[PDB]
Amino acid sequence: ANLTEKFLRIFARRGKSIILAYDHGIEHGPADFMDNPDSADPEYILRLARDAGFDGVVFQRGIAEKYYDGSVPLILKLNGKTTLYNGEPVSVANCSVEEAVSLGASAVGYTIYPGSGFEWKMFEELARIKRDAVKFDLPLVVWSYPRGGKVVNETAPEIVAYAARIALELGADAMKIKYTGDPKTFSWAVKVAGKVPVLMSGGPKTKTEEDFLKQVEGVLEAGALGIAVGRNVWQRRDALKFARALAELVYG
Amino acid sequence: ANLTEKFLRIFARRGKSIILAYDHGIEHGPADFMDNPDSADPEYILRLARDAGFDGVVFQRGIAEKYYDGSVPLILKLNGKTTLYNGEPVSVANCSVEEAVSLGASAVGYTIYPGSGFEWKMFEELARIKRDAVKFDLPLVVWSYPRGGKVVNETAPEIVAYAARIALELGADAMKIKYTGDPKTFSWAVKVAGKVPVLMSGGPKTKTEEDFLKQVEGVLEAGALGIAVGRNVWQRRDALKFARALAELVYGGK
Amino acid sequence: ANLTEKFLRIFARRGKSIILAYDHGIEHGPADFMDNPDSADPEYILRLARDAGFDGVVFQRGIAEKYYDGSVPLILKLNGKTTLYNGEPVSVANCSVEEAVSLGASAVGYTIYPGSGFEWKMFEELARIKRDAVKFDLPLVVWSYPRGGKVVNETAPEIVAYAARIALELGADAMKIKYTGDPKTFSWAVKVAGKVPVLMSGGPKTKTEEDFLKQVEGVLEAGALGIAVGRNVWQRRDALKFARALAELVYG
Amino acid sequence: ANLTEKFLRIFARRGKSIILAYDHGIEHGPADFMDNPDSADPEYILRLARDAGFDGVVFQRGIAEKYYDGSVPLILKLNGKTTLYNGEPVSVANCSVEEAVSLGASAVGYTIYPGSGFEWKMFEELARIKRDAVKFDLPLVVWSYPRGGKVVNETAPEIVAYAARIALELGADAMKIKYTGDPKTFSWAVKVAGKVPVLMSGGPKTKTEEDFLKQVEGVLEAGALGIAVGRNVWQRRDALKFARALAELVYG
Amino acid sequence: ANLTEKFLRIFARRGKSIILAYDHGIEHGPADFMDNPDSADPEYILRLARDAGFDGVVFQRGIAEKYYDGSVPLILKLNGKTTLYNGEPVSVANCSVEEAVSLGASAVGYTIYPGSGFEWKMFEELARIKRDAVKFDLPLVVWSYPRGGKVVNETAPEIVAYAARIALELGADAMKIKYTGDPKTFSWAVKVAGKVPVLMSGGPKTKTEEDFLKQVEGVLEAGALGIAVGRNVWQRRDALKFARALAELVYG
Repeated sequence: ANLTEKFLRIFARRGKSIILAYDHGIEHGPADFMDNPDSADPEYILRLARDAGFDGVVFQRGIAEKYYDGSVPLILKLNGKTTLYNGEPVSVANCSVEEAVSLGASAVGYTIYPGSGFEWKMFEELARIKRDAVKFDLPLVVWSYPRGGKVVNETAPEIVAYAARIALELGADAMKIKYTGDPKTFSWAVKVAGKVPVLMSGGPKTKTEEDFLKQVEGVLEAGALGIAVGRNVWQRRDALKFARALAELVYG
Repeated sequence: ANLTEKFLRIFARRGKSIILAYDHGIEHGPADFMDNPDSADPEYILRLARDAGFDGVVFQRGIAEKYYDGSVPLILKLNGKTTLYNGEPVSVANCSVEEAVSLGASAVGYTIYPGSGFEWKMFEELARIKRDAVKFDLPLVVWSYPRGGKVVNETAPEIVAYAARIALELGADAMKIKYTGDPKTFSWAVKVAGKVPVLMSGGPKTKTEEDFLKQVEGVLEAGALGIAVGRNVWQRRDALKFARALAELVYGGK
Repeated sequence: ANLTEKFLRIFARRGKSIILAYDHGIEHGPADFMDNPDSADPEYILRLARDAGFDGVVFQRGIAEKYYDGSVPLILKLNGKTTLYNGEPVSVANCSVEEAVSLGASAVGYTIYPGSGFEWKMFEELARIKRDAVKFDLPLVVWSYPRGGKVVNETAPEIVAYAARIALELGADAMKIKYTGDPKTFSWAVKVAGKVPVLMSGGPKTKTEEDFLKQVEGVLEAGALGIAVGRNVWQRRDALKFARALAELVYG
Repeated sequence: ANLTEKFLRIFARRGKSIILAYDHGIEHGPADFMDNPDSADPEYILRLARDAGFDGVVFQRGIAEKYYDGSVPLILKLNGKTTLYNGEPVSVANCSVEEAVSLGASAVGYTIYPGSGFEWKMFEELARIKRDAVKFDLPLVVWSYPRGGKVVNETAPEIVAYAARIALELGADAMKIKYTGDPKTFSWAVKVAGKVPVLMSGGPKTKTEEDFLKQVEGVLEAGALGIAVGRNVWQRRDALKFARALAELVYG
Repeated sequence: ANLTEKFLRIFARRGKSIILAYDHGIEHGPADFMDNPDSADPEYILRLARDAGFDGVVFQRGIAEKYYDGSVPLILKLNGKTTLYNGEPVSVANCSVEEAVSLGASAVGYTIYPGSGFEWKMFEELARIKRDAVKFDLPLVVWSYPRGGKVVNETAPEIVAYAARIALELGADAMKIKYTGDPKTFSWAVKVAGKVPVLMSGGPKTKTEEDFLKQVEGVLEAGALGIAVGRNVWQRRDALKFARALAELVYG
């Protein structure tokens, strides 16, 4: 019945949460995998998530189908788009909740781009996916990324706050949003999200491992549930060491 | 069978009606919530509606799902769009009548933008929602907001009158429209709406509490069923006192 | 089985037909109602149609649902658009044949705009509606109004003729088209309609009552089944009187 | 099972075929009916087809529904557009295979415009119609008319050849294409069509009847199954004479 | 259950694979068939595939339906577009997995154009097709061709790599991508494809047969499963002899 609660049981048993994000292959393509070549291998990602004690991984259906082994809770990211694309931002489902269920997913993921000239297309589709999520008792995790239209600065405190509120209004049981850069403004985003837990979208690799930790601590001060981190772990050679330190910070 | 009657029974037992609108989170975003921070909390809105003696609240499905507790009749607002959006005005359903039913809604809401380059998209979708509203015996409340195309002044008396008529034509069992600024032109809108009750869309916060009371006054003079108010209540620090003021005005009782 | 015959039996028992059109509330808005304020009231329209001895009324579903009382045969106009709209002409269904049936309609109506950039959109939807009309045994009345694309003069004899032929080709059991201004060219439109009866679209209120009556005689001379009249009746203060004059002319 | 064979059995019992095309009322409008006024009457067209010994007629659903009497095999042309239209060429179905079946059709017809900015819309819809044609055991006749995009000269030999091949690729059981003007290049179009029989699209009424009869002779020797002729028969005052001379030539 | 394995069993019994591609009739049209006229005949293609000992053929549904005889495993290419088309690249299904099954296909094929302004349209459709492929136990082969948007050089190593990764992400069980021109960059594409086998898209006729075989060599060094070759076999007057050479090289 309560899907936020189901999400928390599964992805935040310790009261905070670290998700290893891995939809990069479609969203950005494989170029970033070159810094740490093993990252192109989804098997490595599963081992990495498990060895670091993380709460979950995010796979596109193709990766889930060919590689998922049940060893770490899965969020199946249902839509995806490429950076090669030049239109108004849009990302459509390449899979379904029902198929995610049969692949052993514990939750489903969907990106919206509020403000886009295609914002309606994603809301329309989200309606079906939200309905399916409830039907299959799978928490819906919304990546809420305002982009297009009037959006100029994506990390502006008013834009991140709008992102968080939109996700709540649309039925998200958990959400993933960009960091504002400082914990005071980010906590307003966290507040307007209400009962719905907020994960920080990790983003591009930071100059040092130190800068990222400082961000993560900011996020926690603000009251977020934790982080959904991709590049900033698996793009690094010392992925597991750095992952473990992310664990110590977030969990203890 | 008669859904306007069902709406009136539920949302206007006293013969007039106040609805506490709260779809703002999606439509405008959370910035407005800063003036009175508790307004960001839907639990506060439910208490506020109940404590003021209001007839209902309007929630988007997400808020309804996570917060609705059955303590005040609910209109589930089915579609929503953002102000970040720049195209021809369009607002698509993010939920369904069937789901609204299971969330305890007593009515459903839907916005149309007559005149928009996308007007057909909303009419197309309203056809399905209207059919579902009848099927689930849930009154359909239409927010009728002419915008785009030839519309320049939204509160023009001819535009508000068109808005009211369009809602009636398309099957609204109750409607919500912008005020013209004066009761004589607004009553023409109310007249062309015929059997379908008209609620005034509250709008942006007025310089003073009494500016808004004067508007409501005129709205009642015109023969409207009442008001769907959002900001002008919950953006104020003294939301209950002022809500209670509106309640004295609208339910009168002389 | 034969829907044109069903239409004639219901809407033309006297061998000719007058329909009181009342979809104007959506199409043009309520400004026209100001000349004769009672016309804003659909109850007045029903009384007017009945007292004049007319054959039917045309309502949008909202008006049918709230006001229709079975006292005059109903054509439920399925689609509608506004004059506030600025794009390529398009009008989509806001209701269905199945619902019209349950509201006591005796026929359904649908506008197409041949030549529009959106002509395909209406043809696509007409396919579904025509199929439904046959299924529910409800005659389909097609308002055939070439507009957009290459159309410059809507009352041009070649354009009205095309309009009439398109309606026949697409499955209309009865049609409504604009008058050419003279009975010679209008009778070519009537001729290309073949077995499908043609009603004249009444149009904007004429300078004098006699101007209109003379158009109606032209229409009848050309072999049309009659008129679908709106404003030219209900926009006048003497609606019933003038309606009764129209009845004497058309029914004989 | 084999629909090309069923087509040949019904529309080419003599081993060649003449189809009397009559979708012109929607495609071009009724202006061409003026040269020979009876041609506006579908009843005349059925008599004409039968009296000339032709194999079939092509009707839009409206004309089929109101006029078809089972006296000559029918190809129900499913889609139609107008010349008033100005956008990228598109023609959508205004009817269905299932309804065609119930109207006594022996085959169904569908136009595609390869190259059009809307080419995808027609291929999408063709998929459904092809599936339906197989399901109802009704041969699919594809009018293949490259238009829009890069197409400048429609009767260019490479364009007509492309048109033929596309029809074969998409599932046509018989096809209708424009003549190149000479039997050498037209027989390459016929060759790339493979097992799928090719009918020449008749086109605008030729200056002189011999001008048409020659096209016919070149089409036949190029190895086409025959002709789908409209205006070049029914626009003529000597309609039945020419049709009977067209027959003697096609059937040998 | 495992569709990649089913694909390998059927199309790569020898551990490597040669597919004879023949969707060109729609994609490019019949002009290329002129160099070796027998190539226009699908019967010749089947004979050619079989006599060369190849693993399969790719047909569009129309060709499969009229010509497929079960003599060589079939991949039914579900979507197709023309070169006459000028818009943002898009190719929609003209057929279905269910129909492919009944035509004796052993796999289904679908093209995506990542980067296109219409990329979402194909991802949307791929979702349905992928689901159908799993349901009917037919391996999905994805032609992954970045085009439109930001794509300028299609054979750029980063673009081909992205192509490969997207195919994996979306659920491809085997994929077909363009060669980079050198085996070092092509093997990065092969690596990011992970468990999903990669076939080289053959492409346009090479200046010399030698140039083609050295590209094939490259492809094999890079660790690809083999080649999907069309024009480079069947456009050659000595098709069979050269095909029998391609065999020798690929299978050892």
